[PDB]
Order: sequence, then C-alpha cells, then structure tokens
Amino acid sequence: VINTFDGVADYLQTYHKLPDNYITKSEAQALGWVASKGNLADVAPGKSIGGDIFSNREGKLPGKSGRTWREADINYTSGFRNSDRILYSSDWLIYATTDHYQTFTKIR
Amino acid sequence: MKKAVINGEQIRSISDLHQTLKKELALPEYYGENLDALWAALTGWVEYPLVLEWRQFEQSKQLTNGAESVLQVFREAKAEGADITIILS
Repeated sequence: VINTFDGVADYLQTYHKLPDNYITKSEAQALGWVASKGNLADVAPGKSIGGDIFSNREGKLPGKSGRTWREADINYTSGFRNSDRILYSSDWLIYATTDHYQTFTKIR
Repeated sequence: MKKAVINGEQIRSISDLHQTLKKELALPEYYGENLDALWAALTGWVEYPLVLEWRQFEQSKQLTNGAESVLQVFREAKAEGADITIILS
C-alpha cells in the first residue's frame, strides 16, 4: 500500500495516475461511506480517498493557463480522515498540505 | 432534513464565519477555515439534505466580500449535486 507523500508523489510522476488503493468520494459514498461514521475502511478495505478535482480556491498553488489540480489523502489507514493531502497538477507539479489546505509545500 | 443557521449579525470577520460554520456543521477538528476546506467539507462530510439559513447576510457582507465567496461555494456544491436549500433571511 502506497500512501506517503513521497511514495504517492513518486508513483504519480512515474505512472501519471494514483496507486490502486485510491477511490474518489463519489465511489466511496456509493459503496456506503458516510464521513460522520468514519467507516471508509469498513466499506472499502485498504482504500484512501483520492482523485477529486482541487480548485485552488484561495489561489495558494501556482496557476497557469490550462493547469488543473487534483487531490488525494495521505497517511490514511482506517477510521476518520486526517488533514494530510497531496496535490498534483495536470502538468505534474506536486504539493503537500498537512493543515487541511491552509498552507502548501512543493515536494516535486 | 438537517438545518444549519448563520446569524449574520454576529459574524465579524471571515475567520469568525469559518468558526461558525465549523460549529453549525459539526466539522472535523482540523477544519482548515478556508474556501478549499469548506468545499472539502461540503463534498466529504456534510450530510444532505441540508437547509442553510443565513440571516442578515447583508451584515456579513459588510463585516465581510468574504461572505459572498463562502456563499458561492455553497451554491457551487448545490449545482454539483448537493441537496442544499439556501435561505437568505
């Protein structure tokens, strides 16, 4: 299972997609995931939330004509989610946040 | 049918607005208190249907342009599937 900032960043740069242990919130919800229940691991064993579009609403990440972003959960195993997320762009810039999108740091 | 209430005349800043949302929506302790964190909460935490009553919005707009940006996120979530009813009273 690959779920670390560097592990996922390396995987994204190499395969241009997230590791197989990731599923979108839409998929997770359809499988029975209810955030307030902290049951993601119950309905989707070994999975972490990831792949959804990140809109960079506060404009903290560098913008560029045509560039879009996606996000994925980092360091998740089971139970309720944490505040760690990896952010990756369409042209493969990779950033990390450990404070629920408050601040970001380039890691690739 | 869940309900969230924002008493606009008590909102004195954008930070205060986020703190109120965190309380009303019972958001996670680590809530980022920013637009991206709000979107994350509306797409990965809040349960629907939801009725959001924002009273005296005009006052929030004044104490604060940040209020409109927050309202916009709720409207976007609504356009993208969230069963949200917004009441500006």
